[PDB]
Amino acid sequence: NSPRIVQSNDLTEAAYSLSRDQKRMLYLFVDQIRKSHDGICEIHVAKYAEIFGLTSAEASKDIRQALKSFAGKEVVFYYESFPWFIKPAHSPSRGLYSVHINPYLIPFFIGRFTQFRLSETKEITNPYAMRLYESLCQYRKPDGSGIVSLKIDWIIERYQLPQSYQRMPDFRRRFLQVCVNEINSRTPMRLSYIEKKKGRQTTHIVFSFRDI
DNA sequence: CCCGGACCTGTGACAAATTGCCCTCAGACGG
DNA sequence: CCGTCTGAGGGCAATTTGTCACAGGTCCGGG
Ligand SMILES: [Mg+2]
Ligand SMILES: [Mg+2]
Ligand SMILES: [Mg+2]
Ligand SMILES: [Mg+2]
Ligand SMILES: [Mg+2]
Ligand SMILES: [Mg+2]
Repeated sequence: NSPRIVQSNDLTEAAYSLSRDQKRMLYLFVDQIRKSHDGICEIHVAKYAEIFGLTSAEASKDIRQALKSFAGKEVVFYYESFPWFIKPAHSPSRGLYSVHINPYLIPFFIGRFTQFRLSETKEITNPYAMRLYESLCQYRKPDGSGIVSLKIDWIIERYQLPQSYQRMPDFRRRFLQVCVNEINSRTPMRLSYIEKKKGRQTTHIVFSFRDI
């Protein structure tokens, strides 16, 4: 009943490492850009706080640190690499931020597409669970269900999981179980899965889901 | 044969990072 | 001018995320 995010599958499937707060800002950029090619977006502290139920102070802290942490971050489309920002962010007015997204990213944002309402993701905390929920939406049916098999090496490459999750028991305990639990507790989706094996190695995860 | 070895699992510890909270004080504005 | 609503700073303890040692399973093959 809330803003409807839509994005090219190329972003859903891109390789990058962003925090929760950065991904939150990124949804509004994609929304602003889409409602129109200069790459200039803006974020208001007082509106961000209302959208995500934060105080003005903690809103200010999240934006500021998110913004300075974009520096040096890059995005790869499988491959081709780009910087997100081509100028530091800056504040012309108190409570207002202005940002310069790489105009070469515009066609990767708007294209074979993914869509969800912002209320679906705004309570998720772990950013890897946000990645997972975006990739499942890419396969959702009008009625709200789907089934998809994701390869483990591709999950590790695209979501840029940290090195110790290449050991399968650590992958299970700290990524897979936590993110399925968040989705089931924080979104209107109800998710289950099963592991596919080849010899002793586990190679894919097969996800099934329906809507509440 | 049958050991050492190369694989695989899960769990207990600890280290590093993130969470929502709390308090201070100056900016912008309007009555 | 000043009182109030903001937000830009400085911090906190409680949880979560990231890493690795060690117990305990299987199957393989040469000396
Ligand atoms: Mg992280
Ligand atoms: Mg925060
Ligand atoms: Mg023995
Ligand atoms: Mg093996
Ligand atoms: Mg025992
Ligand atoms: Mg043994």
